[PDB]
Amino acid sequence: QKRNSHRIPATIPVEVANADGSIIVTGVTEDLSMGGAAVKMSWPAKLSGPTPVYIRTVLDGEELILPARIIRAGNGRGIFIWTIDNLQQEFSVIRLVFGLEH
Repeated sequence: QKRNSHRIPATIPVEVANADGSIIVTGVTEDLSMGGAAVKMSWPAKLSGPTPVYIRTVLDGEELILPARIIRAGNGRGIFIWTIDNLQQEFSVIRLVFGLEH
């Protein structure tokens, strides 16, 4: 369909793990959108390509855990797209992006 990004530049601590737990790093966000995230961070491997991860952070006292795919890593920067497989995942993304607009 068609999607507005609701790109919101914001700086918030996040933790990122790949799906098998072999990699775990910390960082801060640069921007968030309905599409994904840009994060200041250093990924310790070369990306084949879109690699499934979990992103964890806190906002307004709430823990938010969002599945995602890292799609690029360029030291100082990790780029992600959200993975949304249900309503709770859809709304965690909404809570994050609009929670930051608020």
